[PDB]
Amino acid sequence: LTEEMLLKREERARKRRLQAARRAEEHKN
Amino acid sequence: LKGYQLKGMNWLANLYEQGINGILADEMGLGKTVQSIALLAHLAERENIWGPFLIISPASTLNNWHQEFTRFVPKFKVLPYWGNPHDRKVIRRFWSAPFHVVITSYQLVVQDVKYFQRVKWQYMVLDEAQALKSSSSVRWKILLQFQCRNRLLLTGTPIQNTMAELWALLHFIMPTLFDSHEEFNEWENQLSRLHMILKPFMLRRIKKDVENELSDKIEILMYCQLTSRQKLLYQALKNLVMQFRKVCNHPELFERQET
Amino acid sequence: VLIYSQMTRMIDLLEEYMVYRKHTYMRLDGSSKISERRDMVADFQNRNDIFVFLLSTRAGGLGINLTAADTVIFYDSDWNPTVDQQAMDRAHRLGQTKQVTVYRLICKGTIEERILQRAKEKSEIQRMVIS
Ligand SMILES: Nc1ncnc2c1ncn2[C@@H]1O[C@H](COP(=O)(O)OP(=O)(O)O)[C@@H](O)[C@H]1O
Ligand code: BEF
Repeated sequence: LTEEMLLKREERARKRRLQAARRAEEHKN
Repeated sequence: LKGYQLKGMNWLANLYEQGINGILADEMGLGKTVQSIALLAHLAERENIWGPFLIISPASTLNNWHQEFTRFVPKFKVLPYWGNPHDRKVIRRFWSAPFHVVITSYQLVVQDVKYFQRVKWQYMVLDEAQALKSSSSVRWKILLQFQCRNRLLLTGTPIQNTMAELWALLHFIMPTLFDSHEEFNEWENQLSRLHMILKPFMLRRIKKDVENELSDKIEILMYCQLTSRQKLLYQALKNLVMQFRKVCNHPELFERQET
Repeated sequence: VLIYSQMTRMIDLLEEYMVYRKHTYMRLDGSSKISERRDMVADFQNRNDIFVFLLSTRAGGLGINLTAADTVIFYDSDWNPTVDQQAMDRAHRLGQTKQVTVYRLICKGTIEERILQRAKEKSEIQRMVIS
């Protein structure tokens, strides 16, 4: 039952990492 | 690297091993950033590398510094902190560990000091510290309030100001060994003693040691005479300081010509 | 040539003139954003259309690595020395292999004379204090 919340947790984490990478590559110019 | 470069890196490593914190005063163009990058590279025991590197540089030097990291070593990762409240907040949330080095301006560090307080910092370098000369400023106190075992500087063209500057610099280098301003003032003889005191935890190169092929720049003065209108205004004036220098530099400021 | 000034009003008059005559006009003052700064600084290496560049001492001279230029012109004087020095070196660094020449447009001893005398005395002090 708690597996769905854990997987949602790491998919939120990777979405946040993608957003941070997008901000960085915007910042890289 | 370079000879002088490697020697300064070795000196910094020796000071770190001894736990001493000092400045790195060299002329502009000698490779301060390169020397700092080499010193960061020298850390291999996985002590400072594991933690972050707070590089508090001036705003203008954010991009060049950034590029210098993105090109000198393909290992160090940068996590810039300067921009719109949104982006900066997101970046702060990110590490809240690949946060190797951080780039931030002076004002951004003081304003957002609370964000930096909750994060532990392995190493801190505040480039271009020539601004940190007034201890009465909030910048000085905010920088002092950080809890970091080792402080390193790469500020160039040091001092040249009043003794206040010197007090601030030295008291920042170490809270101990320095108690009161007037005390420092009390401490040919004076100059020699000051040079002896500052000899161990300081370096210097100048331009002759490091410039092997650099044409000596030629400085030319050029007096310019004031015009008719300028003279009429200078006469009026004679018959403050800002207004004065303005009226001199050009009259349009006080009297844009009419139609 | 790299022109350095202090007053934004002055800079604006200079802009007006550089638009009257066609020498091109590229500036990066303190009011300019950091991204625009970084942009112009990327352009001014690996780009040659910009004939002249317009800076201010604190905003541009410190830490901008402008080796491309061969000459530096100081339109105005600074009370505290070691501030035109930053600019001077920023053009006279390691990549400036062409030439170095630093002019100094001052007045004929009107009020500038006191500033230049104070600057020379302070430079002599800072020169001998630790070297
Ligand atoms: N080993 C090196 N190889 C190539 N360029 C170097 C090297 N070391 C330093 N530089 C040059 O030094 C400049 C940066 O120096 P900088 O850190 O601004 O000097 P300062 O700290 O005295 O202002 C860069 O333009 C870079 O080309
Ligand atoms: F001269 Be360095 F870019 F501060």
